[PDB]
Amino acid sequence: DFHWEEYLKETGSISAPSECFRQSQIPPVNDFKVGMKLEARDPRNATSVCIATVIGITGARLRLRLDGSDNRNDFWRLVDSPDIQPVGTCEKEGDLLQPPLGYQMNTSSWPMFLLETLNGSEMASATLFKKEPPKPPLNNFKVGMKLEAIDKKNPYLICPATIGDVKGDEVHITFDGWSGAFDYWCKYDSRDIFPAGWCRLTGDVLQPPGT
Amino acid sequence: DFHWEEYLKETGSISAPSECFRQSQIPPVNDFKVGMKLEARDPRNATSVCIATVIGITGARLRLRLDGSDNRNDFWRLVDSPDIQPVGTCEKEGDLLQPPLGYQMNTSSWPMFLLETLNGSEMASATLFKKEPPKPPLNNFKVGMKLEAIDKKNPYLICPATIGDVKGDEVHITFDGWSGAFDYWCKYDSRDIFPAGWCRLTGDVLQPPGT
Amino acid sequence: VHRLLRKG
Amino acid sequence: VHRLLRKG
Repeated sequence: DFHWEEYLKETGSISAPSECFRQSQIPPVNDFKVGMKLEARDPRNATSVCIATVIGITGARLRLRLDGSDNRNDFWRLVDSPDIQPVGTCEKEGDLLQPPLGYQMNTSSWPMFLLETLNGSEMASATLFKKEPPKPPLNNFKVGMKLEAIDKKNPYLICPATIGDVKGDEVHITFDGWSGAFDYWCKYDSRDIFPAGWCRLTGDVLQPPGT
Repeated sequence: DFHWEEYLKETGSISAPSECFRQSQIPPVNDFKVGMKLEARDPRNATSVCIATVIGITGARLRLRLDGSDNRNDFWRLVDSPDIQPVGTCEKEGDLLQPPLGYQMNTSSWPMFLLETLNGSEMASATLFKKEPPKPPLNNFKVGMKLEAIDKKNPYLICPATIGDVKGDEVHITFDGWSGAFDYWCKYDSRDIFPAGWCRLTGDVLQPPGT
Repeated sequence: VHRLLRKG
Repeated sequence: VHRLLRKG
């Protein structure tokens, strides 16, 4: 029973227009299924592409886990993120598949494990992976503009947030009804921020404000 | 037009009886086909099991090459040698598959190459791999006994040879009609020596004597 | 009525 | 007649 029209009227504010964001105005469809397999940049070792499994579906996002890792470092990725790609992309490129940082077996076991986890897997088909949206050429956010953003400290959660500062190619994100412990800076073209209405559109859940 | 009966009568010698050898009295059938894949101890790194391909069939022996190596170090193995095993044996045992010593790509490529070479391969079925014969409990060779042996310096070749010395668990092999450059010591239970009649039986070719 | 909200 | 045999 939170609603954007009322909330903005109430707080005498406006929502960032969709054109500020590196997000599609029509959000992407998420046709992934739990259990599918893909290649993902290691969120803790960005020079590394690893095999990942879909653990959960939420909205336009995938909850992912790097195969052979513990269950403690699952990350979220939009289906149109360039950090995920279909199995075989490295091979196509001539790149290597790497073990994850969190890898739980003796390191020399890697080749066998790769063989074991890729056999009979359900691989995410290419068509499921969506066109990355274009970078707006300017930072058009203004202080006070309301938006929907991922709580970087708890990224299963998308929450109502406000632009607190705008500085060059960067914006300071604050979360309505939460302290500064949850604030953060990102680039204006970050993929962790969304225009109001995103959750409704994607079928994800928007968190209520803190208060 | 060489024949054992005549040759032995001529040189006033006897052939080692089959019971001296670690070879089956009925030699094993070789039902491998060129192109099959198997696991083999690296003839140049004995702690290493590697993927190998059948390059040639001769008699009861396979000419093998470690996948990803050059064409310069092909080796021969009897189908009942414990140094070869069907693909998946390491995995079954919990062992690692290793790259060959002669490996021709950057080393970090190994995992991908393994994935690439094992997919859609013709794997040698288990049943093709034959019971290793038992070790005779004693060295029963006597000097002057004639036999059929692999020229270690040219192992595609099996040749008529004579026991020159017998010392403990070892025998000195000399090749009729060749100098000492081709002699060698092996254990009495070596798999590189055979009783006269082996080539005939297995359909391999026995080399004529040197002179 | 209210208590302050936790994060799910 | 003969010549000494090589190895094939």
